[PDB]
Amino acid sequence: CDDFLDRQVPQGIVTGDQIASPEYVDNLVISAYAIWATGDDINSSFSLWNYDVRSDDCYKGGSGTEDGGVFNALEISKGINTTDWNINDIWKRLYQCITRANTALQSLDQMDEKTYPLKNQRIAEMRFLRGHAHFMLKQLFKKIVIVNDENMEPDAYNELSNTTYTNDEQWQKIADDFQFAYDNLPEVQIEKGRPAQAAAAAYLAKTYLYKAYRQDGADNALTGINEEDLKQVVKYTDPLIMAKGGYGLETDYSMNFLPQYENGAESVWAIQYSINDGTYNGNLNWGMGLTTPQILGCCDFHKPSQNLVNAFKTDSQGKPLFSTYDNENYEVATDNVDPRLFHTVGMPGFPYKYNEGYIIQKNDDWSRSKGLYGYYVSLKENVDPDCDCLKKGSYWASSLNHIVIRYADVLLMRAEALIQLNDGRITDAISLINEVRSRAAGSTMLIFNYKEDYGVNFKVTPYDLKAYAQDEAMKMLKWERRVEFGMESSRFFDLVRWGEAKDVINAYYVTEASRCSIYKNAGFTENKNEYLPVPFEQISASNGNYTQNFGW
Amino acid sequence: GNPSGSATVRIRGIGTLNNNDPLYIIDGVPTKAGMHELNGNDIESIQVLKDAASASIYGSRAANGVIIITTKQGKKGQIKINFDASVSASMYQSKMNVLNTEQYGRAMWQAYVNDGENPNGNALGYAYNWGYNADGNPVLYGMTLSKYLDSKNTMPVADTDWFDEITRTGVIQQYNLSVSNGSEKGSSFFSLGYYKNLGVIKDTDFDRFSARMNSDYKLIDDILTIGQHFTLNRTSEVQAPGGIIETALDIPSAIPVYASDGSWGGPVGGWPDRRNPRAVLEYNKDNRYTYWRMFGDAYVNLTPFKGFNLRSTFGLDYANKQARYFTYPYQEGTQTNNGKSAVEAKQEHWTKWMWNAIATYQLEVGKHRGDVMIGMELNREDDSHFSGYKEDFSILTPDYMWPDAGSGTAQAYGAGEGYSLVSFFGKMNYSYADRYLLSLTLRRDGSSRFGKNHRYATFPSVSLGWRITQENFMKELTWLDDLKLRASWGQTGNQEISNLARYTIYAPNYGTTDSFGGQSYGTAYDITGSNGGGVLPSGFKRNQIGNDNIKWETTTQTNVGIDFSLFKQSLYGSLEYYYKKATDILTEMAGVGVLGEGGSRWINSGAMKNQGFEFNLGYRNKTAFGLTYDLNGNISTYRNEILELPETVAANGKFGGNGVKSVVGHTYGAQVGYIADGIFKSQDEVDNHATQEGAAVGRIRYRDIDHNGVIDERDQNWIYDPTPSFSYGLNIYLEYKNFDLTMFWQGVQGVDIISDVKKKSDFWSASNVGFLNKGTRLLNAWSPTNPNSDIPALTRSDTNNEQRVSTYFVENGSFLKLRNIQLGYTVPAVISKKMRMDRLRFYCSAQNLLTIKSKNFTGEDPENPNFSYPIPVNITFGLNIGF
Amino acid sequence: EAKQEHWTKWMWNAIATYQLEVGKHRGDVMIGMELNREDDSHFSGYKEDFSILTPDYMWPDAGSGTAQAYGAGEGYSLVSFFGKMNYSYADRYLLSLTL
Amino acid sequence: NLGVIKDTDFDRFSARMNSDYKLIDDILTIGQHFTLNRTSEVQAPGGII
Repeated sequence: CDDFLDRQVPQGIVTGDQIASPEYVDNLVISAYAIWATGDDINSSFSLWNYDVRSDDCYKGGSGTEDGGVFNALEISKGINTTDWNINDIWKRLYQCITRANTALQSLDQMDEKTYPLKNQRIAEMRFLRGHAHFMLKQLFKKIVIVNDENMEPDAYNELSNTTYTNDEQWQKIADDFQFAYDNLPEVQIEKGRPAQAAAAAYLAKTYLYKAYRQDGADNALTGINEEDLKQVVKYTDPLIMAKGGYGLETDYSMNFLPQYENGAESVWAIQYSINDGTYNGNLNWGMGLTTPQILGCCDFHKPSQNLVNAFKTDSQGKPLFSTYDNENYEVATDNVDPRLFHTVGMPGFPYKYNEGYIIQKNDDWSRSKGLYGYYVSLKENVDPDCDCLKKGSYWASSLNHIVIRYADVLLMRAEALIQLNDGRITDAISLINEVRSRAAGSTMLIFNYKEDYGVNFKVTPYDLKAYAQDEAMKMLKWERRVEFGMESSRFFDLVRWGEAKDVINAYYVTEASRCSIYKNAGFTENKNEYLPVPFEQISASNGNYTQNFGW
Repeated sequence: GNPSGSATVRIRGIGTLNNNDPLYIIDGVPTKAGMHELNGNDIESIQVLKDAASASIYGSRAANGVIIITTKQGKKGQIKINFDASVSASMYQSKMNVLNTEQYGRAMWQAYVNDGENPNGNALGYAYNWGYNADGNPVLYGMTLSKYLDSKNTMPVADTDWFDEITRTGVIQQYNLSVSNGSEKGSSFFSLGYYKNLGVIKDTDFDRFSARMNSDYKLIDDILTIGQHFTLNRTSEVQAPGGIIETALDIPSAIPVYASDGSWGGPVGGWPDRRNPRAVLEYNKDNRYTYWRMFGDAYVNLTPFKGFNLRSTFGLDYANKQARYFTYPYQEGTQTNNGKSAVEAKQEHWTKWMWNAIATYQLEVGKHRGDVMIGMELNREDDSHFSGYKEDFSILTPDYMWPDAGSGTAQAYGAGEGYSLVSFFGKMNYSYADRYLLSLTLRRDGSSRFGKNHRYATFPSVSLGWRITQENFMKELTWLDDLKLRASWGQTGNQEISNLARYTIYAPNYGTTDSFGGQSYGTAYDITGSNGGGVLPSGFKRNQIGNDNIKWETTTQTNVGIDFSLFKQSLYGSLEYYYKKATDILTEMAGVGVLGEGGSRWINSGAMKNQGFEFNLGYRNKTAFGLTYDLNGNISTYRNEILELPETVAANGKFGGNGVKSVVGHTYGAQVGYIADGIFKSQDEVDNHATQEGAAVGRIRYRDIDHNGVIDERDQNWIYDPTPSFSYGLNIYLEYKNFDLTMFWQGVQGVDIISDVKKKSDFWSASNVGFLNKGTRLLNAWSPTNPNSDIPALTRSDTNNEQRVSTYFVENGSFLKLRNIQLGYTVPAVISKKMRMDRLRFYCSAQNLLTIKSKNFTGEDPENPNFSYPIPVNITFGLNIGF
Repeated sequence: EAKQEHWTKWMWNAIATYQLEVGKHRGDVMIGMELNREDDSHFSGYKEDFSILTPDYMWPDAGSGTAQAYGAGEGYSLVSFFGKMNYSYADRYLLSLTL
Repeated sequence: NLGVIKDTDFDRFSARMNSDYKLIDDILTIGQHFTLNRTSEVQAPGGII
């Protein structure tokens, strides 16, 4: 009676043989999409928002002094342990998204082209998500194990190493799926959630431009910069393929960071957060669950630094002060400023998210730490409290659809490609960064009524059409990337990409020791503190198949 | 002392890391759950098959030993009828002593003057008049309380006895009735029952109704026999809440049981957040459940020619359980459930049924007998449950709060499980001389939770025994009567693995359920950028991952035993020795790294081994005094070891040592901690000791093991193993003329326990929240005035880390307590026979009357030192009418 | 929807009959009381918007949509007293009275 | 029973135990009657004819 034994089916769940069936697809791809919106802790966001407080721009926003503890050890670059838990958490949280993308790809083998004409598009989307998470993890650790095959059994996930692939091979295996997405993605998707041709082009440009800066050995120091792939960089950023699809520059810098219109022309590929959508509290941005200040009740994390505010202050010519800015306290009432100051950071005596009833003061209701971190708030990821955006399921979160890739990003990367190629075509990159500066100048249409009641002066005067020096234009574009990408988790990775990161961080430490009390004892050693270390538990469990980062 | 009387049973010590309840068998049909709801008075014999070579026949699932129960039957030519009764009383004896308001103020003053801070600047309503003596020590002169507890004068102050407030004397009733029958062609039996228990803790109870019908009918010269066994119960228990003894210990005694009006009092300010326990018992009053249960059996016997029987039974086991759990709004100072009302209406269902067809043979030729039998078996379990939920009700009574009279949000739950089994077995017997006994079994079995690689499992067994006194070379030893050797070797292994151990579960998880912290592993993802509307698409996340090579947890157990009988059938008893070794224990391991979410694969690797002795004895002899005694007794011995544990599961300490030492080599559950050997009595202990972190005039010293100034985490050793030697018991029976006395004694010697009332009763600040009530042992702590106590000083903050595991929290758990003593009085012959009845009795008994312990235990009950349901003293005054 | 209903009745009665035969007359008088109690019930559940469509996946935990719950409860009681009589007097004239 | 209209049925299991025992010259008599059923019916919908 063997047939009596195979008669019971498990209840309330779906097992693992009908999950590979061709009719239960267009569920695993949405499941692989959904890990980016939900699936992160408030201590570890997928925007890489807490792992860059050591990047001369954030005071970590401590309510207490050591309430996170290991975050303060991360922001001081002294005393971080290999057995810390934030590192293992971000490792596991990226490999979960890798797991979902690989399971969706492994299910997408068994389809045909007779009734299903969208196999290439869905494989391109899943490969794009896998390559994006791998590119983020390579930004974090830079010595990681890459799984690329979809038909790999769980018996041999343990028997995998990261020393089998050196750095150019790892960047090429990251570039594989992005180039395959550029092969088979459509130009315009009707729904704004799915990526398009321009997103694959921008990520191929990112992967190639990080492949360009050669590493060549166990030391994480800069060597001879390769020029070979720069032709592919400038090929994969040509402006007609970004015009195809309508992805252009918006009218205001304060447009994309405003929830009354989410998807615009700068939104290349956003992360869709929503509210009142059937679930318990809504797919809200729970990663920024601590960034809201002391108006709503908690938790005043992630306050911007004074050095970024002094980097905003321009002169009466309309140009950034080249390393003569930190000597004086930047004040709008004295000299000319940049108008993106009021977009990114809220100053005392100014409306919070353009609300006249919430003028910022310096009392206890804007910082739980009295003078340990100052009185600053962030407006890049916070909204006004009269939103429907906010809902307090023990934490105040916004429904602003967070954007990872913008048109200004691919523009400045194209400018970096043209200046690093430097084969006669220098002045067109100067014209492009002049267009970006002119867009930044003609972007003020919301706070320009504050000249009467406060008294302000701002002007961004673009430069002329002349091929300048190489290093001068390098410093100009680095200043522009610093002033445009404030509080958007794109500073530390660019410092370690350019290589010159330890000296400027040590200069920030010795100039901010007088500003904060904790920064009096600081230090950033060479060739050890650039990347985060590989967590100890994975090395212990791998039985030596893994390896350690250099200097650890 | 739970009124349901449930019991945690282990046979031959601990056998497996996960679940190891034994397998009960009630009239052929098995069930692994119950026996505190079954009628415990229709009992004919209780075999306990402790072995594995004798219990290998009954199943793979007999790794933990099987307890064979049978029920009564009709005797030939009798029509008897009994009628039992009892009316009892339960009294409380094991109350932990707590400190009241004056000692609470004295302890607070002592802590604040050991700080040096002014004690009058406290948050509570206390006034201290004190000063400095000439010898430097502060002396408290006067202490004065306030009148109310807050400024608004809502709660008065009092001295409430909490363990006298939630405790009552609880009556216990009992009834019975039993009618039998029996002829040369049929038999019958028909019982009844009732048993009502009201617990010593207020507003908990239990009551069970019962019935039973048994019969059999043999038709044609014993070639056709049909019979049946049936049971029907109904239990109805109100359950005690979670942590009601600990809450009765925690709350300070100054809080009154009532407010200024009729509402309940509470900690209105400064006092720590602990709910009023009388309110917890008054609101958990009508969470009553109701549990029905049926059995079944229908065996059909058939003998074709002679000495050769057939059989075909059919079991049945149905049981449902209906509940309705309320929650209420409350308000006690700051303790408030925010005005929330709800009702959950659960329902569960179970169903089993078996079928088996054995066929035995029996032959006797020469001086040889044998019994061979073969047969198959079937099983199927079909469990279920579901639920409901509503919110925000208007009137607050247990009959208005049905889920239709609500307004708020609603939810629903439910699941379903399953099981199957099919097997084949066999047995043999042999004697050949009435000297050399031998038996061989073999059972091939395959369940529905085993992996796809192998369905059917095989379980062999060999057992042999041979007598001594029937050998003719031992006839010169005449005072001996019987002596039997025995030895056996079996191999069984259970299959209580999870139902989804081979399946690679995928689950939807839309995200409607709640997750704090924003983890929320959902599958919604709004596309088209709608940002609104509940019409989002859905998908599947992975729950866990299963291997296809799962396998049962096999144990290979040997045995060597010796029987004896002496002195014209007296001094009977046995002597056994055993050695078992389980070889494949299941441990679920987390998926390493790149496996991502859902890496929990169930694998089977691990091994334990147990060995020990058993020795029972009994002396029955009538003396010349006009008296008859009987003294049964038994002494056991137990020793455990874990052979090997696979991976880092041995490191973090799910089973044994607390994450700092490996468990492999030692026993199971052994904790590893520091060694505390005394107090810093003198001043020169700060430099006589070696580099202590927290060193004061209290602050117990920890010995160095490396002797290198080590107060690191490298000085822990194995301090506690819970497997005692020398467990024993003794039953004593007396028979004077027209009287009878039955006593009992039970105990165990050399037990270590981990007391957590000692942490509550020896330290002022060891728990998380402050100003909790304690136990009144710490009022005689160390002081400059009293240097003659081992209790450490009363500090306000945990300066030196005293909450570590250490030898200060290990007591001697050895005891010896009288379980019951019962005196009866049989009414004599002619006075009973004048009333047309057989036997009459008016007995009296009392349970748990006394206990004796060691010096090394400052507590109240050596069985359960922690916060469980207490053990009360019963006193019974019953009778036994027998017609 | 996962319904569930429950019913429960129980009675108790204690009659006491008498029987006599003298001459050519027989009679049977009996008296007794009676009790009753009915305790009905039901409840339910509801879920919505399931993914796979089979009778074993569609348990109320594998859903996503809105949910409801129902339930009620009823009752009854009774208590009475009765009586009966018989008569024949000749095996000719039968008579019976109840109340 | 399997109905003439498709996909409707009915099935019933049953049991019964009856007994009585008279003890002392018919002055004491205890008896009982017990039944136990299980029916399982798939119902025809409303307005299928």
